Amino acid sequence: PEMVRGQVFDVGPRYTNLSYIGEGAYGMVCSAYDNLNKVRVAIKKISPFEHQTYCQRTLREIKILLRFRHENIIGINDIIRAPTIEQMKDVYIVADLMETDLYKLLKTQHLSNDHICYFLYQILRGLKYIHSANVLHRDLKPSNLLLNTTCDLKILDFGLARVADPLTEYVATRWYRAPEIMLNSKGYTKSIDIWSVGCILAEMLSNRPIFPGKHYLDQLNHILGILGSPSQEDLNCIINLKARNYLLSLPHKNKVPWNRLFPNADSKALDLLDKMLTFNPHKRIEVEQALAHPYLEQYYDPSDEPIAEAPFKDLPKEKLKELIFEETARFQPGY
Ligand SMILES: Cc1ccc(NC(=O)c2cccc(C(F)(F)F)c2)cc1-c1ccc2nc(NC3CC3)ncc2c1
Repeated sequence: PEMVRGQVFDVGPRYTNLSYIGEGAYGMVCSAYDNLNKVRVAIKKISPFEHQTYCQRTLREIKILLRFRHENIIGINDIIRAPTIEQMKDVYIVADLMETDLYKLLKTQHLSNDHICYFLYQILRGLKYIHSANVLHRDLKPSNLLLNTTCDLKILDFGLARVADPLTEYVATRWYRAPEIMLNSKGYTKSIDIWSVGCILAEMLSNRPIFPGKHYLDQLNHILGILGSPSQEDLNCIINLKARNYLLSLPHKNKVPWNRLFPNADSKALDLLDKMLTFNPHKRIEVEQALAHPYLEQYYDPSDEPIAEAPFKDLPKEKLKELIFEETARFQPGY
């Protein structure tokens, strides 16, 4: 009965008063009220079952969210789906509503060094847990960082974005992607997530994304314009030879030091930024090393930076539906 921008949300009576937040390739997110627990929530409706890849992404989302519990990662409240597998065509994942996000905050505010520092700390604390579980986030960016009024930050994965027709918040954007993704089909690592954080830190230090551009080649040109042309050593770390020939073909660009781009930035912040935005993924700083960096010394406390107790280590969509039915069973009434 409640319908929001053409999507029915079969979610009452417990949850009511829906309001649109955004949509993606196969689902939609609204705010809503929880009457059982008397709290504002967010609810992600997804309809993945006709397509194999959406089913894979959905199973992965569910398994991760069941296992994960961390103060800097969005947490699951409930999963609503039909009592019968044949009847189940939509799944709704419920989590607590956060007031705002970094993407919105960056539009209205130049952030102080103190705020940058605390936000970066929480990003890294949350990411330490994700990475300790041997999970890759793969799409860190400001729209995927929730905030509230007291500067608490929570990592999100909003999910696969809507077709972009060749400016708004939930589009797929490439600005935070590591160069090895641009340059290679997947041999991807934790390191890509650290590059993304580097890009987010650079953006906090300024008023704009550091590596924009319409195509990969425009971005790579911006990247090379700041980092300088790759050393021979860096060229050798590029595994796809077609891509390595191409960088090899470009004019030499000199390195622009970070303190020339951000003349007013904290020098410790810039030292950490440099270590995150390193072209060679093997030399890129790892999440635990980043937490221990002098920039974060006000907050660093490994005894209070949890690791996951339960690390992770082909299928037809119909089979993936079964698996999804099983994983959601715990939230059914009769359990
Ligand atoms: C409702 C909901 C359900 C599921 C998810 N899923 C995840 O965040 C997710 C999925 C896969 C992996 C991971 C992660 F990060 F690796 F742990 C997270 C997010 C949400 C979600 C989406 C948007 C939200 N927006 C807000 N606030 C609006 C920005 C103002 N608050 C809570 C939200 C919560």
